Amino acid sequence: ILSTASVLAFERKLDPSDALMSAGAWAQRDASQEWPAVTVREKSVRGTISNRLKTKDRDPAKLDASIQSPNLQTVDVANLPSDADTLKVRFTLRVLGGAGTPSACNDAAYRDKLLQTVATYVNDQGFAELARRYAHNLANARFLWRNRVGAEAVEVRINHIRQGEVARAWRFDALAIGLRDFKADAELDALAELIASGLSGSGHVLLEVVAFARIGDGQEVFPSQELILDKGDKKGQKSKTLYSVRDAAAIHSQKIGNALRTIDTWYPDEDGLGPIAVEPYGSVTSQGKAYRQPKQKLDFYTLLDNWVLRDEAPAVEQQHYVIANLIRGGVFGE
Amino acid sequence: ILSTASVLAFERKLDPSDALMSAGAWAQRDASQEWPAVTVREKSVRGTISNRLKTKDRDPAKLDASIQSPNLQTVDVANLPSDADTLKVRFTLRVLGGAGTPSACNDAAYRDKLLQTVATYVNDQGFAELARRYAHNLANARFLWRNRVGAEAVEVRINHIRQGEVARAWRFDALAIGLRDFKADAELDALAELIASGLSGSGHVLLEVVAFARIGDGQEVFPSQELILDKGDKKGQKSKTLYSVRDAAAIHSQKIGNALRTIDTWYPDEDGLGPIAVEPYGSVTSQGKAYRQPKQKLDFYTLLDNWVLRDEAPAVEQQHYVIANLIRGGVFGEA
Amino acid sequence: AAREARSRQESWPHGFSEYPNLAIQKFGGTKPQNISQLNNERRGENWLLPSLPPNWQRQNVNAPMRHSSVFEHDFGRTPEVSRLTRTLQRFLAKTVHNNLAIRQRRAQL
Repeated sequence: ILSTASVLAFERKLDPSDALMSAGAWAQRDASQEWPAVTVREKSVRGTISNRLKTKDRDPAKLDASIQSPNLQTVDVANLPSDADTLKVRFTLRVLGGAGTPSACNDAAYRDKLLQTVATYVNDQGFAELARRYAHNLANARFLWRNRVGAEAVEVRINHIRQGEVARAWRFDALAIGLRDFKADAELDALAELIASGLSGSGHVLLEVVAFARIGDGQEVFPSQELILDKGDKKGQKSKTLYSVRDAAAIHSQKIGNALRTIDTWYPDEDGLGPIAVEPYGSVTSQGKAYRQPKQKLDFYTLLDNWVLRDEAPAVEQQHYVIANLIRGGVFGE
Repeated sequence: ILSTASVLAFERKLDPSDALMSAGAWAQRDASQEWPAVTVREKSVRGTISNRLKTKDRDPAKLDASIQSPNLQTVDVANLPSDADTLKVRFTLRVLGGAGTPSACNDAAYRDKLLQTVATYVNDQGFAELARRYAHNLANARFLWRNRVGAEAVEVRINHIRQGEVARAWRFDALAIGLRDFKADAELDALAELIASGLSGSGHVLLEVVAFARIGDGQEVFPSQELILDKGDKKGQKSKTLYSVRDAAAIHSQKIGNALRTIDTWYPDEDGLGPIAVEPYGSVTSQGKAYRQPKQKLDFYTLLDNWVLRDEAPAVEQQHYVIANLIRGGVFGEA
Repeated sequence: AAREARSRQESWPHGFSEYPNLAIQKFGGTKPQNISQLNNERRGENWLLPSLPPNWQRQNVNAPMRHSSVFEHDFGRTPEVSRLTRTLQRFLAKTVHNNLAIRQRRAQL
């Protein structure tokens, strides 16, 4: 008699900051501590009806009629300064260690074997296959979501903080390492070992992940955008505003932490479609279909409860998924 | 003869305050009476199904639709300024005294024998053992609930404010002494004696208590949060509030009082599984279960009655728990 | 019938309704020996249907001489205007039957 818990949580590891953007010229990334931030400025806009109008009524007269009725849209935009041609994104990332220990439970004997199941994982092998996967998602610039594509010289400057200075500084180049390959190096695996020791409680690590996307003279950037809603309000509100912090645009912490946990090439469709974020029922919101289906026995909610309760252990090549979305965490139970 | 009081209630002792936040730079903490407060912002969140579904409708061909019109929440999130890397948390603690004296009794000789039971307790084994246990829970930074786990260097500033000017100060280390050990120092001795003389009634103490959690730069602080009644149903978008004072995010007074009174190692199920808060039916809402059950005699409501009504005194260790949740104060008797 | 029915599902639609604003008129109070039909549930228990004018309750203002009251004046805000707009939008489709009743009830409204 050994069953799961009704309430069961896991506080997340790999906490990122938000992505405060700034902009300067190339070869000013050396002294990149004083760049002006990308402001959030409005613009007006109108267009014609590009809707796929439903052919129960798709007539020429209404198409001519709907033009002299314009589109009252004031939106927001995020450009560079026209004196600059780079994009700087800086945030801070820390890991916590002790991935097996929850934040809430019901059955105190259930956690007494889940934490040592995680300890059999850890004492068997380190985190050193999830380690260089997250170190590759940090060493390239996948956290630049749309700012990465089309840019020329994308670069990542990861520092490492244990007092008011930096212990050892990493530098990379983000377009040499692609999005297909996870190949350790003479430098990158010495950061994989850093986060694999940080996920076991062997030091306080604090990664300061600074990016540099070389995008163009007075071009536009893409910060993540908030949830405004035209509820039939007063004065004709915006249709697209975007997320800011104090006088600076930003990407949210959950999106920049979603970019890191794009890990699993262990999904039942292919491997050549790329990596996907790790979550229960591991899916992509843009691509639309959900991998890791419950038809297959390859859910998270199937692997973990068949690995703990029935002790039907999965492949070593797939336990990294379950430990990865215990690093992710979340509300579990019914 | 001399039965219990059917309606009986105690006041607070170890009176906390609300702990309001700010943030700054490490080693700037010494001249820190002016740091800007970590304020509650609003951000937009669009997540997906990360919740355990039960297949009565959740077909394999059903999750394909649920991830293009997802659940679009809106949360309240407080972070630091990105040029600051500490967490200044300041509250004020006072201790009133006179523990065994109730506030609303029914009988007349029940309270008069209970008051001298507690007085002969104090006359033989003082308040000092619980005093150094509360002195340890102030000495580390357990009241930083999640702001301490995964932190890096915590140093608690405690002042004994008797006037406009302080009396004596305490600098500590919340990671050298820890979440396990209750054993004294050369300086925690005097703060134990101060809380002891404050609990007995021989001098009024007021303790302002400042915590400096080096949480990191631009990181997620965790102020305590309020409730969401009719705010995700009226407009639907906001589904997470945060407690706040004037342009600040703050910790509630009752949970900082909860972290003050994680005292009793005297729970019967184990002793190495961490001390819990002192309550009648000594229990935690984190783990779900309840220690100190009334299926054994070692519950509080059996101990206090057998120590006052039946007139049998429990063990020397575990009278500390009984006067500890007299110090807490609550609603006793047939409610 | 009406409360449970319009709570969840339990209605064959029948004669069900609500009676607001009725006042109690007593004819003896606790010593009722005046008129007939007067027993210990009917102790002056003659109640009284409503007759209020078009301004019975109170109404809050919505256009003061302030910014959000009058300084932002492209609103026309009103709660009774909201009720009239809801009563219009509940019949915003002219069907093939009720044009005789929907021929002088929209523009007049």
